[PDB]
Amino acid sequence: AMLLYTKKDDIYSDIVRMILLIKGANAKIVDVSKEENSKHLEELNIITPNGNIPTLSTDDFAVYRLSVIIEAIEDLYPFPPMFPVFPKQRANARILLEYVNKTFLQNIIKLQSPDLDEKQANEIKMLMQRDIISTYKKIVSEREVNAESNPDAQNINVLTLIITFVFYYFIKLKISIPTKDKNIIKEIKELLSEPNFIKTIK
Amino acid sequence: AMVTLYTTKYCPYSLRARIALAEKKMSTDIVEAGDLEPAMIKKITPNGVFPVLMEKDYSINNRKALLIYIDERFPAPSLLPNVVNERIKIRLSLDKIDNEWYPVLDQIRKHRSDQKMLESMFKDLKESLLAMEKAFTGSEFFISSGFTLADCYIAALIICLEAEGFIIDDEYGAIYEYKKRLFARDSVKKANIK
Ligand code: PRO
Repeated sequence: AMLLYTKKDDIYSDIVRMILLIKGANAKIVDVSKEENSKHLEELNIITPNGNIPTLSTDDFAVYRLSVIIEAIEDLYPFPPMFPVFPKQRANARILLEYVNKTFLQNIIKLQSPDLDEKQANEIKMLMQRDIISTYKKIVSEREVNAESNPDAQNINVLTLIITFVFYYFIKLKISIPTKDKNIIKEIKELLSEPNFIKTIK
Repeated sequence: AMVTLYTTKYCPYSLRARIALAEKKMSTDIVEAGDLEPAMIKKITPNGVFPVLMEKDYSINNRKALLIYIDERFPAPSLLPNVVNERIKIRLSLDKIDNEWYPVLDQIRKHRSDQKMLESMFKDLKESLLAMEKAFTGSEFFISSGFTLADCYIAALIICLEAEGFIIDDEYGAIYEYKKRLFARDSVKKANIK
């Protein structure tokens, strides 16, 4: 009964599709940008205020903001756990997720606007390059903290997942990752080579 | 005594945190900032953001994460619905209240010196409430069987809107009854006295 409204080359859509894939869920993915699914596009603007993409809809609800969708998916599919196990770590994961969304995710979306000035697009790219490596190191540290608190547990580190798509769209948008650290480069290549990620980008 | 919440007067994020902590019956004690020195204030929260909940060496002041942390740190009684589908809609409502309704309070505070701009802001806020009067019919609390975090968000928003001069009275219907029910509750009115 679960439906996911999707747009091609939308980084939010690709994140959610990889999350639904890991939780073993089976939702109907509807690329709303395609003309064949235009009947679903009409349905989307009815159940959402702005035809929000992406949107997770069932017979009971329709939710559309990334933090809400991730929280909702965690309620519908408890396995494997989405967030860390302890409340301070879970709160830290939500604060960091709010930051990654504000500085990277919705700026990746802004760069897909067609009426952007050259200087405007370059400032958006340069500002993300400025913080990408620093952000990646916080995510690795916060992931090593949670592994220390629970070695037996195996949760899907959602921030490591989201940062994989930041790197993927960095590559898609020809934005260079500013680091000569051969270890960081080794890890980014390994992030992009996770089988669940490869299956998501077809 | 174990946990401490540092608050600011007339702050809805501080009010909704006191309502939530009271609903938890936690042994935390409230400490009103402003009564403390900048040497202490700059040590409680480095960026001077209130409210601040701290215990041991942890300290959280993130606005969108505080009450969710409160409900998970002190689990009983739960402040989210038990049914999955109701809880998903409450989470979306919380995001809509923080992003689309709290800024209305923020702009009313910033331009409260301009009377003419204030009268129009109060007028648009009345029309917004009266439009969704149907959503407040047939439920003791906000679209749920029991008291949730949304009722905490809304209570602190009404308390602060009341202080700014915006009153919810007889004319709002089911909204007004919900407000009367909301303020009848012990945790809300314990934080509403001033
Ligand atoms: O920030 C968010 O979560 C929403 C998702 C789509 C674009 N903005």
